[PDB]
Amino acid sequence: KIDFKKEEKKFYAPKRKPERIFVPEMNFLMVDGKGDPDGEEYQKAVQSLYAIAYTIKMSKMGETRLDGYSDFVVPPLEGFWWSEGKFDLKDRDAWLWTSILRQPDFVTEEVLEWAKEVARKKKPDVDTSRVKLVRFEEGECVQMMHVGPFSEEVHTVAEMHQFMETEGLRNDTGAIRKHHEIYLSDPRKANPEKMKTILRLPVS
Repeated sequence: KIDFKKEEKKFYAPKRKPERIFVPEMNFLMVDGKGDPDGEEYQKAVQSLYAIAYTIKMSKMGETRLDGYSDFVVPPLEGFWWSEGKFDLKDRDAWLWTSILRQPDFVTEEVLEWAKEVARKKKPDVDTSRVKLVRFEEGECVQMMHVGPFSEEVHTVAEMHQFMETEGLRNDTGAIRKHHEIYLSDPRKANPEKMKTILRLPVS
């Protein structure tokens, strides 16, 4: 059984200080969107992503074309974040994002198409049109574990920026190589003070 968090700790278990990391090509389900993540569009994006991810995962409970492949643990939700103009924490409506879930390498475009058809039958009211499969190499980054509320992220980002300066790294964060968060904690399960989120920023 594939478990990305356990098998690849370098990517999912950084320390609470900035470190360089090269993130190689990985396979993802992705949904692009816009606007405040407290809004409907983001809720639907995440719903759609999970509808497909769990269709693929829960395929194991029946006889399917996926019987021969390994089972897997559904990985943490992740997101890339940007904006057309200068990013503003006080203007969440202007946010642009991509919501993502890593997939096993065996998940191909044919598997995605199959999953969409299965999910349409099982949950006809969940639209999955925006779910795409993308193999993506994030590349050279700096990352750090952020423990605590999202509002305190500014301090973690500041440490990361300071590390970049000291190490002679260029900050590539923008529309192309994007600010990246990996949501290790479920806010239904973890006290705000105990939320774990990986922040990862692209460098050159």
